[PDB]
Amino acid sequence: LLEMWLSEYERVPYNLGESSVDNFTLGELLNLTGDRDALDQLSLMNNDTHGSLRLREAIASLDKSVSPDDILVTAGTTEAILIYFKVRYRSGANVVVPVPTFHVLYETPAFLGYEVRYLQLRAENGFRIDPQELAKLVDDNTEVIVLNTPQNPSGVVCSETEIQSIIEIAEKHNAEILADEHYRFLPHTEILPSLYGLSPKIISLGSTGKCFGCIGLRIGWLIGNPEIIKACHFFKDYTTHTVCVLNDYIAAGVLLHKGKILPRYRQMIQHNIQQFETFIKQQRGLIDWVKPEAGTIAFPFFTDPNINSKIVAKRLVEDHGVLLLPGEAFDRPSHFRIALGVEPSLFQYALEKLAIVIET
Amino acid sequence: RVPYNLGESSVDNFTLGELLNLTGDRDALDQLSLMNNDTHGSLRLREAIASLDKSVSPDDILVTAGTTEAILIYFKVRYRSGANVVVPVPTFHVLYETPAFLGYEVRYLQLRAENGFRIDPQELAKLVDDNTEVIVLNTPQNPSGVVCSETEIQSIIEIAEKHNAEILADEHYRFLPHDQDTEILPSLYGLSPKIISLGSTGKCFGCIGLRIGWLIGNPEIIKACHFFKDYTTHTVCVLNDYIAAGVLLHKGKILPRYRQMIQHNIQQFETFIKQQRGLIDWVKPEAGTIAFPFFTDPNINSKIVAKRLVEDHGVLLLPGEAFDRPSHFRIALGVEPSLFQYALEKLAIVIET
Ligand SMILES: Cc1ncc(COP(=O)(O)O)c(/C=N/[C@@H](C[C@H](O)CNC(=N)N)C(=O)O)c1O
Ligand SMILES: [Mg+2]
Ligand SMILES: [Mg+2]
Repeated sequence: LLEMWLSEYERVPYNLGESSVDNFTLGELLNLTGDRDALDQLSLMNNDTHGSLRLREAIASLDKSVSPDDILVTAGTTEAILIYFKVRYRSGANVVVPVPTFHVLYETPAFLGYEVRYLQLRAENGFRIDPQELAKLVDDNTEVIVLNTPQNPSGVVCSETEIQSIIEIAEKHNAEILADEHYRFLPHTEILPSLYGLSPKIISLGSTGKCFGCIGLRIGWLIGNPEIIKACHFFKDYTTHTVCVLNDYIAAGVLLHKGKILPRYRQMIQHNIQQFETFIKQQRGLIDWVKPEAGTIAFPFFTDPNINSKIVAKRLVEDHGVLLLPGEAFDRPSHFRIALGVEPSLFQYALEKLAIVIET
Repeated sequence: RVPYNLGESSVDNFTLGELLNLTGDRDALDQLSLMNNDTHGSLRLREAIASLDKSVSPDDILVTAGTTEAILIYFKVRYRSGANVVVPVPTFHVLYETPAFLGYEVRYLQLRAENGFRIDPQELAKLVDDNTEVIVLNTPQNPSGVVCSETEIQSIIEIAEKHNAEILADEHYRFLPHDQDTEILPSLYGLSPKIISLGSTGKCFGCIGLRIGWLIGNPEIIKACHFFKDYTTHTVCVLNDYIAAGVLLHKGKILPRYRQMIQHNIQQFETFIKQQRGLIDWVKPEAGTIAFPFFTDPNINSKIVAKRLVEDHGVLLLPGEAFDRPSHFRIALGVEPSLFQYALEKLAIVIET
């Protein structure tokens, strides 16, 4: 459903249904990172099968708990999720996935034969993970606990105490924690710290794609102990083998020049959060949300349980060209996902047309 | 990481600037948006691929991150319990290892140098069940260089269609025939509805690192592979996509240099065979970037000779034990002839001991 909507309306002029920020052109990004003149001397032979040292050092430099040898660069975290769950699969294993979340986090394990146990997060509870309700789902057969923080679609950041309880549940059942830290670069602190150092059972996923305006580079990474890195590196030979030295190199300069990129998008998000709080006040209780704390998305809802966002989302895109992602893509029919990393004129235009559809 | 690597199956790879000076796509890259690429691959790339064969249309193609991803997705969607796949060996290890990870039963068709590493269709038909879902047809062959003949293809088509099995034709090296007349080998995709074709610019055009390949099939297999690619990489970069498209559109500015290097090295290796006076032989390759010669002495272990060669001389050959052919070794033809000749003289020195 997430792919059904975002592909059918990929070319609409007012697209708020995606989770990436406004993407650069290659020339725009190179004017900020300064990596242009170095590209022509890059060899088109196979890249380092872990990713180049330049990229792994830039990733490792972000956290004192991370060293360059802990990192395996992948073609987005979509590949990293696939290889990680493949390596961890055994017969009779289950995984715990809080939902709403990115569909790949529970659909890939289902394809691989895992038993998938869902922890339904709810807006009434602030989309927060209750560790006593999480502890009900964790077996000795539970091998992976998915921890998407900042959350897609809600934007909720796990608190330090929530993390400590989840660490305790995982270590008790000897389960690993797959911490998808995609949106750590856009707090609403400069960046959120990685969870990789907090427990030996934590494996971290990261990427430049959503936060830096370069989703198309297809660069992600996995952080883990040497044994899980060796096992994932082995199986990546049967997925894509390597990523291109150019994508690798361009993403490295992005992280090394994050100060030229992330603040401008933070200001863009902060204005749009204000624009949506204005919209919530004007709607007088019809629209509410769990306020997001970090990332690129929000998951507001109609307070009337009868309204289907898909019906409102359909009329909005056909009559006005404005795309919102209906919450059915997350099994939350009253919610909808809205993109925060867009130009505020575009964000406000969408609210103005959404108001028109609400009236009529 | 040794400096004199003849163990790879790619040709001498360009730098990005060297490749762009031949295709002319440099100035166009800066206006490309870093939003998601077309989830089928760009039209420019899919049209450039389709233009190579009259049987291929732009809508038949799914661009992937190398054929490694195409192999993974194709075998994944086709898997069912009790299925088997038939793999002629020696071949590229992914062609039988990925189906093994996915739960397929793998039936190996042993190819032999005595028979020229050619496919025996009557012995192949002994391996094909009603449970056989895929028949792997890597032509030109890695490592031998063998090109499947027109009659061999029709026999394989006959066995597959009789048992309702599909044919996975890994046509990676179709861009480097060794005969002077034809420029590139034709795609097998038009010959039967059971044929799914894999291609790539990587090994033949000196840009293996771009990670660009493609899969060709009927709309249901294209729709099914496109669906599962959402769980592998979703898309390939618009930049790599765009560069590979310009490579295909300017193949005439690229392939001739590699053709001359391969034939020059085949000639140098034929000279080396004459000097060795029967100790070295090979099935002469017909197309591609590699050869699979062997020692005629049953006592020589290529792994030992390859080991001494790389430690004392810095020259890497791929020992045939990697293909369960201990007397063989794989040597790269797409290197500079001066490097190819350096390797032969040093391999001769190692042979004298
Ligand atoms: C937390 C989180 N982790 C990982 C990924 C995968 O993104 P990536 O790491 O592979 O770039 C996403 C992707 N969110 C996008 C979908 C992609 O844009 C398209 N679908 C695939 N790429 N499979 C969206 O939800 O709208 C995500 O939100
Ligand atoms: Mg560090
Ligand atoms: Mg055509």
